[PDB]
Amino acid sequence: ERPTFYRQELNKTIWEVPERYQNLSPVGSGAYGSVCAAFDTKTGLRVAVKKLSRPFQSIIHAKRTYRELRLLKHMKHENVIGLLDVFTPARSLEEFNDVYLVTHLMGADLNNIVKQKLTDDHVQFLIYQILRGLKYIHSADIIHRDLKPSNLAVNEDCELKILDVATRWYRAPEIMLNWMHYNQTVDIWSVGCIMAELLTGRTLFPGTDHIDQLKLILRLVGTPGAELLKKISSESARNYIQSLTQMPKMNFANVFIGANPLAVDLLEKMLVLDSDKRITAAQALAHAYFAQYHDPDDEPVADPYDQSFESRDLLIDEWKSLTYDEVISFVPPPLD
Ligand SMILES: Nc1ccc2c(NCCc3ccccc3)nc(-c3ccccc3)nc2c1
Ligand SMILES: Nc1ccc2c(NCCc3ccccc3)nc(-c3ccccc3)nc2c1
Repeated sequence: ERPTFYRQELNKTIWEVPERYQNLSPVGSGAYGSVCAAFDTKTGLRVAVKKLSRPFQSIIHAKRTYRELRLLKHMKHENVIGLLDVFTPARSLEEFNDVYLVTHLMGADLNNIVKQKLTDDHVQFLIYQILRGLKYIHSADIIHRDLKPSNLAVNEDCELKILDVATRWYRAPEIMLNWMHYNQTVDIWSVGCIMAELLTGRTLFPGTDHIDQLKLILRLVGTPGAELLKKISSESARNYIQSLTQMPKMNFANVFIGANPLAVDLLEKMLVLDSDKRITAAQALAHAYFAQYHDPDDEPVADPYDQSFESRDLLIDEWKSLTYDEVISFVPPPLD
């Protein structure tokens, strides 16, 4: 049962979509693709339809498209963005050019509430959901790597989704230092930064560049111990650190003053410089700060995610075809 498509131009771009999606309203664009709000006549839900910009321009782009399609197809959890549909107007591989992704429409992102400073209880729920999302994603051996308020969608219900304001502000220091072997807890660092911003109303580490980013972080967290330097493989990294003016750790209680002690303690456990000691998503969920939300029965892990393709050097048409297969094999999620 192949659907019937109709065309239309919105802001310099042709959209060919299945009749099922109606009233396409442009709501944004970037170099990755553009998005319209739509009414899905099949489910009666408001959706976002994304049209990938230039999906198969180069090997880099084609391998990006396939990766985006693969991640979205895998995500099946209430606190992570998922895929209601994916389609193409093409009737065969040979004419396959365009990729459209469909997803629930979301009310606003986390800035559209940040810019205002939330009550403690809202902070609990918001950060709860992010961690609950993170546990899932991390369980699948996937790292977000770019968590920040603009990548978090929030309803008027305060229901939060992790989606696919400078990035650098929320980057774990070991990414700033260019470490190749960072773990999942780079996301926990970002959660820490986002959490601190919801409590105080202010960006914790609003650095002008990477050097400055490091200066501000170290001002709160202190210069590394014996034990941390003991574990840096990189000679220049190691000497930069020693090079710098030894900052002592701040007492977080003296920084986020007025904030909930249980909040200050989770921040302590999230914003540790040494990512080996940093609290994990699973562990953070069981922290008492989320006493009123935590439920180990209702914090599911994910199916394993096959990442073997990342190591594959293939041709554009090959990525193109693999993508084509992922388009075809999509099974829509079971309805409301
Ligand atoms: N970091 C972001 C920021 C904004 C985005 C955006 N914006 C449209 C409004 C919307 C916001 C939140 C949820 C749905 C819609 N749409 C999409 C998207 C759409 C369809 C398929 C895959 C991805 N991703 C976004 C990722
Ligand atoms: N077990 C670990 C644990 C943490 C690590 C870490 N994280 C802190 C980075 C940092 C510390 C102090 C000030 C700014 C940033 N960085 C590095 C590292 C960095 C660069 C090149 C090679 C390796 N290795 C780590 C090995």
